[PDB]
Amino acid sequence: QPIKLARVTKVLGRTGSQGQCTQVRVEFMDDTSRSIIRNVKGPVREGDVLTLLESEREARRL
Amino acid sequence: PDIKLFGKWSTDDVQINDISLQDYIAVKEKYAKYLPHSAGRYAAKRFRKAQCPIVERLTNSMMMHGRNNGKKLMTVRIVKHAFEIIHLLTGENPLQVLVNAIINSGPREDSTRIGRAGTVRRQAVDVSPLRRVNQAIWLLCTGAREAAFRNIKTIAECLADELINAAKGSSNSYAIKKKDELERVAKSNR
Amino acid sequence: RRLIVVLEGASLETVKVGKTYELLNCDKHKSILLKNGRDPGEARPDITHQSLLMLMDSPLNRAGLLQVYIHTQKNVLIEVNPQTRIPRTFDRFCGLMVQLLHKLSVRAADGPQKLLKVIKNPVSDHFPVGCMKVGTSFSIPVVSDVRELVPSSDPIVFVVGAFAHGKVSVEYTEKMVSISNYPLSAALTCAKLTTAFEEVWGVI
Amino acid sequence: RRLIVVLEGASLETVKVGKTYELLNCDKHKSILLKNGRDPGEARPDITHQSLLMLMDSPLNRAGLLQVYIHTQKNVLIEVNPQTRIPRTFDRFCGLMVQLLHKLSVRAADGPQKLLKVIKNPVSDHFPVGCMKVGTSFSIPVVSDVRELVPSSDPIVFVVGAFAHGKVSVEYTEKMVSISNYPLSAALTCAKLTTAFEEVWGVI
Amino acid sequence: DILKLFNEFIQLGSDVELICRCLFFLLRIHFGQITSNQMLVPVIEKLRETTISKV
RNA sequence: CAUGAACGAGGAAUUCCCAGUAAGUGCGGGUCAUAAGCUUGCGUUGAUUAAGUCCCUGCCCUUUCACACCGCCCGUCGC
Ligand SMILES: Nc1ncnc2c1ncn2[C@@H]1O[C@H](CSCC[C@H](N)C(=O)O)[C@@H](O)[C@H]1O
Ligand SMILES: Nc1ncnc2c1ncn2[C@@H]1O[C@H](CSCC[C@H](N)C(=O)O)[C@@H](O)[C@H]1O
Ligand SMILES: [Mg+2]
Repeated sequence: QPIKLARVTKVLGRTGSQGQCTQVRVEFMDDTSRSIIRNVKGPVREGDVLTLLESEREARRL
Repeated sequence: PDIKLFGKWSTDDVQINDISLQDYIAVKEKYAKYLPHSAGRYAAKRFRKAQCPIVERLTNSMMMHGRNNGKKLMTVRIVKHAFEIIHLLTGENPLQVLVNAIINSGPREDSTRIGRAGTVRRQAVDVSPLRRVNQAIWLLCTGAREAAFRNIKTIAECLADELINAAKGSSNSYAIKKKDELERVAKSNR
Repeated sequence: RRLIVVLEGASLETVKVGKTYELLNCDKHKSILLKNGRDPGEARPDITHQSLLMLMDSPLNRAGLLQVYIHTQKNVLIEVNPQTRIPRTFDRFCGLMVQLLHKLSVRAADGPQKLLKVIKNPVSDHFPVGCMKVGTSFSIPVVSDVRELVPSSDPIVFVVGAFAHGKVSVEYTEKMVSISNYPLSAALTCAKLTTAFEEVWGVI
Repeated sequence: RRLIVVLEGASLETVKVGKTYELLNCDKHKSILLKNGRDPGEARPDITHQSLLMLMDSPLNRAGLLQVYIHTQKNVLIEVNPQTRIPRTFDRFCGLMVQLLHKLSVRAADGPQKLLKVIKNPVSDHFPVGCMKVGTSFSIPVVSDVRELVPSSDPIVFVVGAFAHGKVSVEYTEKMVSISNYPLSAALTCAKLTTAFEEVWGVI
Repeated sequence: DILKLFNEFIQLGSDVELICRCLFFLLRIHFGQITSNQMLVPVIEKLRETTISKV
C-alpha cells in the first residue's frame, strides 16, 4: 500500500484513554475529494500535514 | 549579503524533501543565522518553537544531563566541531546532513496506551510533525550521549557519526533502530 | 546469539528469628509460618537453588551463551553474572541470598567484578530488543520439541516458574509451550532446555 | 529393556552427637570433622540428593525403564523402588537416610511394599544376564555420542561417581566413555544421560 | 444507506425539520465525495423532488 | 610530604516541579523573633517537555422572557 499524505481540515477534540490523543478530520492531497477521521499523538493544529502508512483504517469503526 | 552558519556553511543550497516537515524545520532564508545563540523566548507560547532555527534547537537539546545545564557556549563549540568533522569526513554541507538525519529519524506512527494494574493494552495512532521533529532531535542527542559515555571518543565525534549514520539511513545508529522498533510495535497491533 | 532464562515467582524473602536473620524456609520456620496465617509449604528457595545449579554448570554457560534472570515473588529482580560460582550446598546458598537481598549487590571475592545485583523492574527492559520470548508449562496440550524452536543467530528468552503449583502468566511472553507429556521439575526443565540448545549451536 | 544407573563414592553415613543420630554433613558438622583430622568437604551427601531428583523425576523412570543403585564409600549397597518419592528438601531427605542405615529398609507409608532396603555385596551379581557395563569420566579424551551407545532391547549399566574428587574405577565395567569436554557435575551427567535415552527408546 | 432512508422519512411526512437539518449537514461536509460517485445520481434525484415538494 | 577505602548512576517504593522556571556557579549580611553544628539576601549562566481531557484518584457545585436554541431527574422512610 502506497504512503499517503493528508491535510488537517478540522481539529475535533481530545480522545483516547487519558485524553492524550487528538481526533481530527483529514482530507487527502489527491484530487479524490475524500475526508476521514484520524487519531494523532502530539501537538497538532490546523493546516498540518500527516503521513499515513495505511489510509484505509477509520478511527471510529465498529 | 549572504548569511552562512559559522561563517562557512551556506543555507541556500539546503532543501527539504518532506512536504509535511517543511513548516516545522526552520533553516531557510528568514531563519538563517550566523550562530545558534539568539537569546530568544521560544517556549513562551505553544507552537512558537517551530520558528526557532533547528541548529539552535539541537544546541538546546545537547545541554544534558545536569552536568551540562546552563553551559551553552560549550555546546555551541561542540556543534561547530561536529559540523567541521562531518564536512571533513563526507565533503557535503553539514546542514543538509542534519536535515536528512532529522527527516529519517522521525517516526510516522506511534502507539497509544490504555493501562490498568494487570496488563496494558495497545493501539496504533499517528504522529504530528512537531512531535516528529522533537522526537528525532531527542533520539539523535540521546544516541550521541550514550555513544560518548565511558569511551575514548569526543562527544562531537560521536554526534558527527550519529548524524552521518542517520542521514545515510543505516541501522548502525541509535535513532534509526528506535524508530524502526516503535513503528514495528505500532504496525503489529493495528 | 544467547539464551535468556527467566525464573518467575521465586520464593526468596528473609525472616528474623531471635537475634538472627535468615532466609525463610518452610521446614525450618514451620512455627512462624503458621503464625500470621501464612500458608505453610510456600517457602521453597530450593527450586530456585536447584535450577541455578542446573543452569550454571551447563555447557552452554561454559561456552558463554547463557544469561539468567530471577524475578522473585516480592517483585525483586536479580541479574546473574555468568562468571558466578553458585553455592552448591543449601545453607551457604541461603546466606548468599540474605547478603544479596540486604546489600543489593555481591562482589567477587578474588575479582573486582560484581557477581549478583538487584536491578530495576520490569525485566522486559533488559532484554535485547525484538527477541523471542517463550514460556513453559505442562498445561499446553501440544508437546513441542525444543530443538526446532532454537533460533540460528538470535537471542531468545525462556520463562520457567520457580513454584510447585500454579501456571506461569506474565505479560511479555507471546507463545506458550509444553515440551513433555509429563509434569517435570524446574531443575529438569532448566536441564532439558540447555542441552538441546547446545547440540543445535554446536556446543559439545 | 531397561536402563541401569549405579552411583559410587556416595558419602552416606550416620554419626552420633549428644544422644541423636544425624546424617553426616560438612555444613552441620565442621567441629567433629576437624576432630580426628579427617578431611573437611569430603562428606558431600548433597550430591547424592539432587542427583536422585533428576533421576527419579525423569519421564523414563515414570515410563518405568529405570533402576538406580548406589555404592557408598562405606561399601553399602541400597536399592530404590521405582515408586519411591524423594524429599525435595535436603533435611527431610536426611530424615529418611538416618532411618535407612539403622532400620536397613523402608516400607511404604501406605503398604508393606519395600521402597528402600540394603542389598548384598556385590551388586554385580544382581545384574541381569547379557548386560554390558559402561563407566563415565571426564578424563577420557574421546567424546562419545550418547545416542550411539544404546542397545535396542538390552539392559545397560551406567556407573556415575557420587564422589567429590578422583576418578571412577571399578572392576566389572567393560569400557570408559566421556560425554563432554567440560568438567561436568554428576547432577547434570545424570540429567544428560537420561536425556539421550528418551528418544532412542521412544519415550516423549 | 442514510440518504435512501432519509428519502423514506420525508415522503411519509414525519419529523421533517430534524431530518432536513440532518440531511443538509451531511451534504455540505461530503459535497466533494458525493459529486464524484455516479452511483449516488439516482439517489439525489428522488431527494430533489421529495424535499422541495414536502417543505 | 607520604598512603590511596567504598563508589562504575544507586531496589522495593516514595516526594517535588511549567519560564528567567529546573539545574550549575560566586559574592555579601547576621538586621530587638528564628538562625551561625546554620539561615537569609544579591548577582552570573540558563534548558527539554506541555498550553487539554475527565479514563483512574479526588474536589466544588447544580437538576425550577431581544432573535435563535430548548421543552418536566428518579426513588425510599417518616409526619
Ligand atoms: N512437562 C512440562 N513441559 C513444560 N514445562 C513444564 C513441564 N512440567 C513443568 N513445567 C514447568 O516447570 C515449572 C515448575 S513445575 C511446577 C508445576 C507447574 N504448575 C506445572 O504446570 O506443571 C512450571 O512453571 C512449569 O511451567
Ligand atoms: N565430561 C564428562 N563426560 C562424562 N562424565 C563426566 C564428565 N565430566 C564429569 N563427569 C562425571 O561426573 C561425575 C562427577 S565429576 C567428579 C570428578 C570426576 N572424576 C571427573 O572426571 O570430573 C563423575 O562421576 C564423572 O564421571
Ligand atoms: Mg475525573
